[PDB]
Amino acid sequence: VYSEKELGIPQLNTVTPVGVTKPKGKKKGKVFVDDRESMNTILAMVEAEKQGQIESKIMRARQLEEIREARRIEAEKKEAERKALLEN
Amino acid sequence: LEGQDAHNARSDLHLDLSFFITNLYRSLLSLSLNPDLELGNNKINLQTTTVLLLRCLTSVLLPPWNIRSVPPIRLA
Amino acid sequence: MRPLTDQEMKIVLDKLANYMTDLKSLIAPLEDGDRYVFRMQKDRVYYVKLSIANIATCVARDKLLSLGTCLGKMTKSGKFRLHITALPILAQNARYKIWVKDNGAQPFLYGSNIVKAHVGRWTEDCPEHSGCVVYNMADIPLGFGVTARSTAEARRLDPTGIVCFRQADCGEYLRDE
RNA sequence: AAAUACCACUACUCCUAUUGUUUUUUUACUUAUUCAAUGUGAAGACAUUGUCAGGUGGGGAGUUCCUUUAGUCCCUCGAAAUUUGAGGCUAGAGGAGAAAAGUUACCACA
Repeated sequence: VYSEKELGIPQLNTVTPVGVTKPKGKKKGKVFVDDRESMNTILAMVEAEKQGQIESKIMRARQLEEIREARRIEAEKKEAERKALLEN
Repeated sequence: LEGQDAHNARSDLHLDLSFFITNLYRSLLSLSLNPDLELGNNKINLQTTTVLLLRCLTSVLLPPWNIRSVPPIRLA
Repeated sequence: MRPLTDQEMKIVLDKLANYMTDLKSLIAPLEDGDRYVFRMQKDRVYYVKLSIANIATCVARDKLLSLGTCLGKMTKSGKFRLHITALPILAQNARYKIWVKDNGAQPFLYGSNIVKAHVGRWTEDCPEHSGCVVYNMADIPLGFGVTARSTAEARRLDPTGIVCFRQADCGEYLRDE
């Protein structure tokens, strides 16, 4: 068993998009996660992946909804940052 | 959650009271400063907010089970 | 000194959630409108107030050595590790807890896995490979580690039998002396 | 260390008064300033904001300084007085680039 990171395996385009791939052996732009909203969404993902299977449908719905709300709040936070830096 | 069956269901069913505990802790002050406290075999349908808060605090501070497991920080 | 990236906090929070229950409180704002953040100097991770981090940014990179509480180190393979320095947060917000007698705490202080013969108190309903903080009967936090068996198997286990695998003990303070 | 009689000087510490200057703290008020509205009200001399000197900068854009050694007892700064320490000069030695790279008589597994 060997890692696909070790092997020079190209990325394949599936239902999950490849996106703008980054060149090998080059500077990939480090994106720093420092907004409390961004830690909110990451922590929500971690807690969901840890808790796992909840029997109650409404509980599943609520954990998924808090994930979506964290993503949303991050989205308006980034949009506000963009507007601030674009006009002011 | 103090029903025996739900008591045993607890962890397997992922039943947590933390939100209610925090709500009680954050609402004690309004319950202190509101006027209608004493304008009033049943376990829920009690007409007085004073006895309602008494049941709340008995449940939290002295739950009928695992009396020697209550978090000291919550206690204090 | 840099803030963590997305994958790095994914890994760090995975470890902290494997041994802890609440982390929104960890990242919760304080009364004075300040919050705890995560930073990486060299290869070690650190839990510290934002104000302290912003006041410590003047120190040259090569001239910084500590900041807040060291929660562990990222490894050359990109895998996080916890430390005896990261213990107190785990003590504050632990998921599972195991208490050992003096005659096992002294072994655990020398770096030995706990066994049924030395355990004296348990948390009911504990999975086999769970996250347990090791205390004594005087509730001083002594370490953290992974349980060897579940609770029932621990009960029916031979008393000369490992119940919790050591992963970090207080003796490292006698190493870095 | 310094020796007292004699008479000459300026050196600070602690108080007083008026024949005066500034700097800082607290309090009070609107004229500095901030917010709301259109075809005047409130806050308040604090914030906010601007200009230089700096510290850091693993983020963004562009291109391919200190330490040691030996010397003239040649210059500057700090200290102490009957000498030192830190720099300065001469020329040897150290420190494609945030992607990751190199290494170990060590550890675990295979």
